[PDB]
Amino acid sequence: MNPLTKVKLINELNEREVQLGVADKVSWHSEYKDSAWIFLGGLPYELTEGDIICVFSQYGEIVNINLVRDKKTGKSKGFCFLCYEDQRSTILAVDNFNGIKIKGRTIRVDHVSNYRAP
Amino acid sequence: DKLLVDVDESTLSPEEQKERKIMKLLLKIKNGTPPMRKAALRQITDKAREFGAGPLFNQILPLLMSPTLEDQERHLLVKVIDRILYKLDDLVRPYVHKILVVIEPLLIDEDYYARVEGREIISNLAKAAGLATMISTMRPDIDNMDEYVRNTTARAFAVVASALGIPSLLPFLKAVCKSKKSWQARHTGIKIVQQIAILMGCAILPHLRSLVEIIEHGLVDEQQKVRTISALAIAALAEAATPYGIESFDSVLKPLWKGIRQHRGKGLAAFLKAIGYLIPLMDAEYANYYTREVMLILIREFQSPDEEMKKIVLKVVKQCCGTDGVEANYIKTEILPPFFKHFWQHRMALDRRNY
Amino acid sequence: AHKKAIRRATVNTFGYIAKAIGPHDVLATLLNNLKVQERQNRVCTTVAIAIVAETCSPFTVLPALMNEYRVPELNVQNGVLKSLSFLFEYIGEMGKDYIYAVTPLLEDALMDRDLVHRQTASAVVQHMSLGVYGFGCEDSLNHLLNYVWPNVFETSPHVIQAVMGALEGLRVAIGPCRMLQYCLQGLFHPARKVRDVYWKIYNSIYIGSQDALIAHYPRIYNDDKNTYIRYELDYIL
Amino acid sequence: AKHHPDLIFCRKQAGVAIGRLCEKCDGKCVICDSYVRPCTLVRICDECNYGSYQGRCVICGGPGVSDAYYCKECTIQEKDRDGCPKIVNLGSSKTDLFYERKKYG
Amino acid sequence: RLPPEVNRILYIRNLPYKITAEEMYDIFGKYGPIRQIRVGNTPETRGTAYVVYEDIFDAKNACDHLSGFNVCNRYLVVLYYNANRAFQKMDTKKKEEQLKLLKEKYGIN
Amino acid sequence: VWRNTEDEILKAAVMKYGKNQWSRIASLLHRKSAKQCKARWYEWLDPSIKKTEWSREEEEKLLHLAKLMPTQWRTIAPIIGRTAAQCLEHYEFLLDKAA
Amino acid sequence: MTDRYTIHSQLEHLQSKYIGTGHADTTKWEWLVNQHRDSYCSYMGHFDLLNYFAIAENESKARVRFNLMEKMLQPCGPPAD
Amino acid sequence: EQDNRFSNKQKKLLKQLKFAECLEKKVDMSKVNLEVIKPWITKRVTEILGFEDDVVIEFIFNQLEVKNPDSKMMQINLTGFLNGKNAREFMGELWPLLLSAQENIAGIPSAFLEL
Amino acid sequence: CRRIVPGQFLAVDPKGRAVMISAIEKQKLVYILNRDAAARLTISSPLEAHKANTLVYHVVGVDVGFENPMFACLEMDYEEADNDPTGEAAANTQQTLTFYELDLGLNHVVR
RNA sequence: AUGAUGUCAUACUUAUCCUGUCCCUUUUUUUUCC
Ligand SMILES: [Zn+2]
Ligand SMILES: [Zn+2]
Ligand SMILES: [Zn+2]
Repeated sequence: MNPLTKVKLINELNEREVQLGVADKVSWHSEYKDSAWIFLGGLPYELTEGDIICVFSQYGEIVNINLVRDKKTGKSKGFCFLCYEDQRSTILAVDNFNGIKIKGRTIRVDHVSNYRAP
Repeated sequence: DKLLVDVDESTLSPEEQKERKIMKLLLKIKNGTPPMRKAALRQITDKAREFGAGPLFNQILPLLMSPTLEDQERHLLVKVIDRILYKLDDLVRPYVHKILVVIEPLLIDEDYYARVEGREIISNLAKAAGLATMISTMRPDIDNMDEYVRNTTARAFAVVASALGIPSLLPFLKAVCKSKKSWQARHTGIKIVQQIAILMGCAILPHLRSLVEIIEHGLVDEQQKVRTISALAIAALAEAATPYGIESFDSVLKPLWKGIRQHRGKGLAAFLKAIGYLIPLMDAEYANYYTREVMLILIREFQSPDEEMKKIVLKVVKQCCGTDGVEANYIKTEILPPFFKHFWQHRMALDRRNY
Repeated sequence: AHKKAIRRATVNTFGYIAKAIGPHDVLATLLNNLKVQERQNRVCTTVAIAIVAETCSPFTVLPALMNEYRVPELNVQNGVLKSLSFLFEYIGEMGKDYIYAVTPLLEDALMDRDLVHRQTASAVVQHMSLGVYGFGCEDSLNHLLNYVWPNVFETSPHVIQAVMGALEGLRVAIGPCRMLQYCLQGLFHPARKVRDVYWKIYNSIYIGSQDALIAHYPRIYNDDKNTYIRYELDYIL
Repeated sequence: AKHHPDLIFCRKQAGVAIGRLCEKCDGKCVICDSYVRPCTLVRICDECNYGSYQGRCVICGGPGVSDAYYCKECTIQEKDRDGCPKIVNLGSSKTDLFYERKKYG
Repeated sequence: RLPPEVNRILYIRNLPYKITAEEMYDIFGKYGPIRQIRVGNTPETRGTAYVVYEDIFDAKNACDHLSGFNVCNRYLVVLYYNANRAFQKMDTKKKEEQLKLLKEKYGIN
Repeated sequence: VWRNTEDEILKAAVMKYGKNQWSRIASLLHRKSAKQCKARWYEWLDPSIKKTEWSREEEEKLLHLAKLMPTQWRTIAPIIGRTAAQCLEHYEFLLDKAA
Repeated sequence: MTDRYTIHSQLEHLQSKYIGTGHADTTKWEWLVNQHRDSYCSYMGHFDLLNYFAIAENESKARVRFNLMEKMLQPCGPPAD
Repeated sequence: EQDNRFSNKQKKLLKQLKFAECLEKKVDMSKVNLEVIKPWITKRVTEILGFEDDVVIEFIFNQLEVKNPDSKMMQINLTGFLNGKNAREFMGELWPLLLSAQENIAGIPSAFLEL
Repeated sequence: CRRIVPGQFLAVDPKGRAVMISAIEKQKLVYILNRDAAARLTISSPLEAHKANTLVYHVVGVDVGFENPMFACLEMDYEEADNDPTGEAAANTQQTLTFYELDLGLNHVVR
């Protein structure tokens, strides 16, 4: 199923969690106390790291960023990884940015378990 | 608005306009007490042929197009459209495409009863208007640009094929799937076949060979979306035609097993769903070899984060590693640890199906 | 109670206490139901009376019911008719004893002006004939069929469908030779409302017992260009 | 059933899979729509037992809880030989009651 | 920011009979450019008006503002139009030729 | 509104029971309230309600009064012997045929 | 109108489901021929009526069965129109 | 199949239709070569409908493939796409052409033999 | 002894896999018989071979080694002879032997 | 010795109702990088 449905997934997941009113320590985020890396997908093929960091600083400082562009033509592949300073910031970003429309392209945001350093 | 002003019926010399006036009893149907509803509904059922299609639909369909339709109002209007459809039998032939253009959304909607209604009435309309009418009318939607209508068409087609029996409609399909103008046509053809299998199920066995012939030509095509959707088709077929029919699929296996090693991302997910369903249809020896092969790839993907990746591997594990012809400790050692580490997470629970 | 399990259990308990004590006390109170709110029910009271009469053998109640049939109020006449229907369905084979008693009642219903009495009387005959299957009580079933038959021209779906049911019950209990003799003269009537009704009946027969009908068709004389008589049937030995 | 004439049955060839009824509907015959003297078992069409529908209330559509039987009458007149009695139309009643529900509460 | 039912097509009731189209063009004129205006003719339509702005924005402005206007001792009914059906074919001929004009005109293909 | 059957039952009930116990009366018909029975009886049913067309003199009086005592119909209607409903609609009718 | 054509569809379908039922315009010919054909299948069925004919004539039960099944094709002369 | 309240529009149209004249000589396809015939059909329809319609083409082709095609059914099934009268025409010109190729020894029709 | 309800002709296929039971008109059924775990006998659900307007003079199984089972039933088709007001199609209508065949793969029965 | 049409209400029939349930709606510019 095409990825915008995979944004629908995470947003439904959040709202269901609030719907059952479940406590934060057992909130689905809790399984990643061990990661400051969050995946961005669906970025337009134009955004560079300047704009990405600028916008996503809104919840903290960024330790690292890796934007996978195709090396042969250098051009952005439209998805990236982001290492925030403190897990809580990534929780906030996953909550708030999952589904924002940038240049028409609705970007999807998520946790990352085992970020691979390339 | 007409009902606001008043004028005498004789002065309403356009006796068809008289008909329209009295037809705006529709409002009584829409809003009104239960007795108003019942009396109006009888009125219209029995004066149906007296009224005739043209007026009826020309004054119904605008309603159904209303943005401000609530639920009751809608199901009421579909009730009527159904009853008048049962009276006017042929007279609808000019009005089919209109009827679909409005009903189609009921096919894709989160209400359950709305889906079942819309589906049933398209069946009835397909039975009423003759096949050739349906075909000729809703062909041009196959190619239509906006995917919304392509998708909803494919679903409708599957319904009508259930109504009028596959072997009738099969040649039209064969044409569509091997269309050459643009590939969206082919994609929608293959989608039709998927939805048939999903809907009718085991009523398919006597045609399984013909279907698979229709659809496999997309298994190898260089376009990417057609390959994925084709694999999903094959998987739907199999899950319907459980244990049987494997001699008909035999032609298609190798391309599956070819693509499975060397695909990445999406195509991998699809081809995995297909081979998953195929395995039980196989015979314990052929299948045991095939199995122990696939479980290699399978292992590799438990840790993938992509959602449908996870879901597909769930269902597959169920089938392959739930087969009669496998062994305890193999599973116990190589499958169980990663399975329970990865899949038992609170994010799963909060989802509905994954549960 | 707007639920059905409740009403169900209620009726079953009425049976139980009838067994506990004795039919007469409970039957008298149950009969005192004119209970205007007709369905949602006094109907369930009808079922209750049936179970009463069944559990303590209907010697006892049948005179009480046939008595109540006099009280000139409509819904209670119809109450006794329904209760009869259920009675015979429930007790089954034992009707071979009470059918002689009951008939002159049913006669009285089948010969009166309104559809509710005819529709409910026809249900009774259906069940009764299905219970008496094979016991030799056919003369009275045949007489009840003679009163039932004329309603066959009717319009209100509930009565037309009750009548058709009754007719197929009577088919299994009288034989198809009888129903065929009743159904002949109108297979080819000049009307078309009748020809509709008659061919509907004659199908409902022919579907069942289309084998028995072999030795029953009338003998039909052959014309110039065909041969309509079966001679193999009178090969004399 | 005998009560809503707008209802339809599958009417294909019977099979070997027995039929089951919801706890809600249970206790009755399927056709004569009575509540007594169960004699013989129901059997259903292959399709009407395919798929998720393994073990569903023939009538109510819900969960299978018990077996479905035939009254003595229906088996005496052999109405029990018409194949799947599986009702392949949901019917107006369930729809309308659910809709009025969603409206009210 | 627009509720997508808003349109440059407005539907107006409670119209004084035999008002001057001049008067009316002014009324709706303070709001924006008028692509066109039509009034009913038959006694049923006589007194109702379909008014078409050339811009969705002046459209919404008007519909929200003049709504309930007191003209000639009566309040004016305004509404958004549901242009949900059609009454004629689209004239393949003229469409095709004007598009041929466009294609050869800007040498596209 | 009222249907002729409820109407007749009202006539009989009143002539039996007297004008003073409307509770018993309204208890009789379903979907009818004691207040409504009282109102209907005094408004339409009771025999003293004179049911004919307006004389010229009656319309003179009506018009003159409704000019004298604006909008007070329950004050006027006794003075010309009809109900507030009669006086009201009929004055409306005169006013419309005039304009 | 509606009655005629819905009952017509119901009778045509019920008939194509059960060979030999009738409908309000069944003609003498079809009635009589369905009634023969059933007599024939039933003689071949009841093991005994076969013995009766195979003794009344002097043929043997195989030849008798064969002649019955020969006739079941057009037993009452050729059709009427 | 399931319902007897809706009328089989196959039988209905087969009754009330106006057919062509020579559609009754049975025709098999084994006696025939096809890929000779096709371009005739191609150009013919491309003319009638004034553009190219791959799905209509393949529709006729697949209709033609079984050992015995039904000219009545193919007439009907085309009536939708064509003018309806153009249907009976196009049939009244094909069906004999199949007759020609089928009486031929090679399986090839006569007008395309002269051509 | 009905006309279209099976039971008269009975045939079986030599290697034991399938029995077919046929009426004198319009209906034929096929059941498959398979030994179970305890090697007790087990019977499938019926397949179906209906074909309108067709008498059947005799049905018999054909012997093939463990391939699809075939039953080979004499026949005749009276449908057109019904509509020959002249009386021709009563003659010049000769009976057609027609091998039906089970299809173990697809689980149905094809002529 | 009653036709039909009637936005004419009341009776009346159906052991019909009044709890059943939402599970394959997931649809789009391939895109989770050693
Ligand atoms: Zn029953
Ligand atoms: Zn079934
Ligand atoms: Zn149930």
